[PDB]
Amino acid sequence: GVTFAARPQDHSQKVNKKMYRGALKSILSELVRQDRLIVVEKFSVEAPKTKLLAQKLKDMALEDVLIITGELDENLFLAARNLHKVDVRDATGIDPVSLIAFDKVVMTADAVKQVEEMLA
Amino acid sequence: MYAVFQSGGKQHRVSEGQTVRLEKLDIATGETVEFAEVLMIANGEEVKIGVPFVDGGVIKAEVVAHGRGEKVKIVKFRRRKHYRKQQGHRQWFTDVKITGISA
Amino acid sequence: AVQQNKPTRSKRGMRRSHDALTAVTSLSVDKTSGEKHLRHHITADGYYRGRKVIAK
Amino acid sequence: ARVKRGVIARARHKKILKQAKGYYGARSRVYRVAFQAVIKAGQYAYRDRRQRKRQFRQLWIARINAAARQNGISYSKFINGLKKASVEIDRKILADIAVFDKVAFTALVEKAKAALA
Amino acid sequence: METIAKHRHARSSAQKVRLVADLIRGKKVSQALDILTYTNKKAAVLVKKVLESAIANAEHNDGADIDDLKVTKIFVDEGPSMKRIMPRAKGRADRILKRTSHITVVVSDR
Amino acid sequence: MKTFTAKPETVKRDWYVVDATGKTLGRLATELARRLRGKHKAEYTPHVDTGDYIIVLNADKVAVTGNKRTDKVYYHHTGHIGGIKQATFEEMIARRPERVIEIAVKGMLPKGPLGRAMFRKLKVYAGNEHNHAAQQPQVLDI
RNA sequence: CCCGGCGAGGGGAGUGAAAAAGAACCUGAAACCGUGUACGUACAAGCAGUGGGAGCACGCUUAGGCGUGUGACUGCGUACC
RNA sequence: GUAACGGGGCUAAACCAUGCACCGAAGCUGCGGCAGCGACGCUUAUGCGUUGUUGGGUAGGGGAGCGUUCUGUAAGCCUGCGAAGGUGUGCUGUGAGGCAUGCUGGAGGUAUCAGAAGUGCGAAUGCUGACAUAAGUAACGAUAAAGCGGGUGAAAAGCCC
Ligand SMILES: [Mg+2]
Ligand SMILES: [Mg+2]
Ligand SMILES: [Mg+2]
Ligand SMILES: [Mg+2]
Ligand SMILES: [Mg+2]
Ligand SMILES: [Mg+2]
Ligand SMILES: [Mg+2]
Ligand SMILES: [Mg+2]
Ligand SMILES: [Mg+2]
Ligand SMILES: [Mg+2]
Ligand SMILES: [Mg+2]
Ligand SMILES: [Mg+2]
Ligand SMILES: [Mg+2]
Ligand SMILES: [Mg+2]
Ligand SMILES: [Mg+2]
Ligand SMILES: [Mg+2]
Ligand SMILES: [Mg+2]
Ligand SMILES: [Mg+2]
Ligand SMILES: [Mg+2]
Ligand SMILES: [Mg+2]
Ligand SMILES: [Mg+2]
Ligand SMILES: [Mg+2]
Repeated sequence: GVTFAARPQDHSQKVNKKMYRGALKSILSELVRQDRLIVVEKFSVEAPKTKLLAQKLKDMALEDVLIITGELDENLFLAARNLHKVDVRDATGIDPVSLIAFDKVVMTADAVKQVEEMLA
Repeated sequence: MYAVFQSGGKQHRVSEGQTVRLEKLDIATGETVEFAEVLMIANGEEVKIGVPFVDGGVIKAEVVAHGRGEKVKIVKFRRRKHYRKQQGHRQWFTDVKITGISA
Repeated sequence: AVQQNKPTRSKRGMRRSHDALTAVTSLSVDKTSGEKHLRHHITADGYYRGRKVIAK
Repeated sequence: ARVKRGVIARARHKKILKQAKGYYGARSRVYRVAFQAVIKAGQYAYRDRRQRKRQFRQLWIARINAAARQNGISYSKFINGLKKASVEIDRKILADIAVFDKVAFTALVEKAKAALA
Repeated sequence: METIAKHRHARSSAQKVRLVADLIRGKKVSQALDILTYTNKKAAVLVKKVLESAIANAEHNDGADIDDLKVTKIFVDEGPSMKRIMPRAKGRADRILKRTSHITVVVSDR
Repeated sequence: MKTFTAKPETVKRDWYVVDATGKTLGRLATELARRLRGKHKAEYTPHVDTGDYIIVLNADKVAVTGNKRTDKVYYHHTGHIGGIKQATFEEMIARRPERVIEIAVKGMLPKGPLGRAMFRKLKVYAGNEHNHAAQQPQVLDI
């Protein structure tokens, strides 16, 4: 055998809610201080085509970015599932690790309202 | 003619044009140094120190380079007592060429 | 009856030093057959000191 | 995760055997014996770096005593003569002089005589 | 030209074979064959076959004139060992090593 | 800089003659072992034989004090059964008188190869004249 | 194609980028066993080293000797857990 | 086996008393360097200039590091103009170690900062595989016995007649 064999162990830590929310407040403030955050009103496209999405990101001069929405669009999520450097998410489903990892973050203004309401 | 002097807490006999390794000094590379604490000058006829530090005696020397010596090992070991250490050391040296001998 | 330490390569050489082969290098040539053989021993061709035996 | 040990073990063993080249037999070939003799070599190194000073000083004193008795005086009276003549020449340089230039040593002896009497 | 011949997995101890090889290391080929012929051992038989193979390989594949030829290099490395059981008394058993050798003979002219 | 060490292909050795008419054994072998080892030369070196060659003659006429002519006993053992052999001083004088000088010098000299090699430089004879005139020997006074 | 016993095994040719990848087959360490060269050893004793150091043989050059391999001789010196 | 100074050896080289020298250790001092603890000023232990002081150490307490495997950084970097592993050399630091490269090898390795450990072996008459040792030593298995000519065959005391 092994001298001390391994067991299926849960590595789930416990995160305090205020610590989590303060980390997110600080992480977005540091994104703004790094000038890595852009806010617009509308961001969508009415066809499920990665060609159109990549052309729009070229027109916006964007390479490794993070999309967040007010509410979620069928074609927008379909157009960036297959794009590795781009993740499209609802404003509820956020993580600080992907808030760091992607080079710039772009936000719907309704999503900004939902985030600032959700943090308070 | 040869000279005997005191440099690094260690006395040294030298002739004129000889290269001598010594301890570390704060002097630069191309700077000329002097020594007025000479103990002995000799020829067919010699002049030694009676009391130390020869009157007219001076040694002019030129620093050539600085460096660190050959690395040596330090091993400490107590048998049967569960204790051993090891260390390493290199000693800083300055190489000089002895230019001038004067009395 | 058995040892208490392990012997060496050097001891093994010092013991095997004399256990080494000495060749003959002293061969004799038959006059008649024009071949060589051991001294006092016959050829494969039935010759010894010139004269003749079986030569099978 | 599981970690294997071969490369790092081979590195340490190879380093000790590198330090133990030129030793007799298993002292050069076998870790369990070479690792002892390198540590013992460290002990003897740590000792003999001190003992060089004693051994060379008694060599120097032997040569000075020999040359002083050649010039007609003892080592003890000679060193006392140098201390009363206020002479700070050490035994390394005095040994080198007493080998090479005899006449300089003879003059130093004469100064020690004049400082003694 | 150096010309190599060798015998792998010979059924005899390299200790026994080097006793034969130390006779003819450095000698000429004709005297070497004569010494092996009138030396009375199993390894001498084997190394005589190897040496005749070396002669023929040198004569055939490259430079001829056997008369200008000397035994130059010879070395007998040990080979793998067959590990057999020998039944001894009182139920115990002991390992048996049928020790083999790699016989290599290099022959050249000058 | 490196302090001098004598070199055995550079060693200038000399030859000496010691009269041993009536001298003291220990005090003589003192000076003998000194001159043989090379404690008198300023280019002494502890691992190089830097001494000189010494010829001592009239080795039968060495003096000792007290009753050591009678009571001082030289012992040696063979290696055998009870093989201890003793001999007095005058027994060594009658048997072989050079043995006294040779054993005393060998005892004063170190143990080992360099001791035996510098012991080789000691030549002792019982008479007054010798067969070593070709080396130009100088008289040692003591 | 050759030696060898219509063998085992091997030297050439040859395939292949590679045969010191030739079926015991990628890489091929160490123990152990050989071969060649250099140096030392056949009046000299002991944890086999360390420190000093003569000689020998190579490799560098500012050409003074710094570097390596060896270690005659000598002080000290009774392994590890 | 002398064997009751370590020895040689000594009528001083022994003993009593006196003086001046000298040797003699990793102690003390001189030089050059490292670290800790203070105490100081610019300044914030980031450091710099001194200066004082300390630095044998088992069980054992504390503080700081190196190296290996895997995860994120990593669809980035190195790599067939040659990676990991293997063998040598040179350089470097107090240290565990690191760096550059020759040769071998022939397709993978991973900076930096974090993170999780089956994480560092000489030992336990430890376990497994291999390899020496005595050593070419003892033995070759009932002391019922073998000798010769021919044949086969590369070669025959044993096989066949
Ligand atoms: Mg080795
Ligand atoms: Mg002694
Ligand atoms: Mg075949
Ligand atoms: Mg294999
Ligand atoms: Mg293979
Ligand atoms: Mg000899
Ligand atoms: Mg000893
Ligand atoms: Mg242990
Ligand atoms: Mg003093
Ligand atoms: Mg001291
Ligand atoms: Mg101190
Ligand atoms: Mg200091
Ligand atoms: Mg400490
Ligand atoms: Mg890997
Ligand atoms: Mg056992
Ligand atoms: Mg085992
Ligand atoms: Mg036999
Ligand atoms: Mg036996
Ligand atoms: Mg027997
Ligand atoms: Mg038998
Ligand atoms: Mg039988
Ligand atoms: Mg029959």
